Amino acid sequence: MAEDADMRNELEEMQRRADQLADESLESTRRMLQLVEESK
Amino acid sequence: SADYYKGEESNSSANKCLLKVAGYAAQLEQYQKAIDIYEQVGTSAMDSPLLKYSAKDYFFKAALCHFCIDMLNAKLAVQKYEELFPAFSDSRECKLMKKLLEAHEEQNVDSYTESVKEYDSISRLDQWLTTMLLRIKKT
Repeated sequence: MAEDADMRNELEEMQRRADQLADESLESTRRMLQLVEESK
Repeated sequence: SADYYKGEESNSSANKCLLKVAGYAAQLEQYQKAIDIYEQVGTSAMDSPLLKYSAKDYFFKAALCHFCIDMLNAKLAVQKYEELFPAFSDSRECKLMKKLLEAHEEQNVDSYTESVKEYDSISRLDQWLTTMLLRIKKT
């Protein structure tokens, strides 16, 4: 089980990676909209 | 000064003086002059090539200055503008006004306040607009 346990733990770390990537993209889009609004 | 400039046939400069006059008059709790000046300036600037893009903004101010008198005459006012300048419907000001009207129609102060917060978050609000929105909220 140690093999499966450790690999699933790396998978959980990878879930955190995915969450960070998605949140970063969302924040980038929000700042995107802010600047685009500002120029006008 | 605006009278002199108009008498000199130098347009686009008297307009700024009248805009300042209307903006300051709206502060003293006298709204008729502000509404008249704002609507006149907006309709005048509608037809100009360069100034056209700014025209919409003026209307919004009048609407706010028209909201204090009574809510009924504000709703109708919006209609009068939208039919004349259909592109006004595209700007965020129309949506904000409709949402504020819907929130106020049922004493839902919280929805009005939340919409104001969201609009301010997207773009910072001016002191004039902040004060006028606070005054409207009092009702």
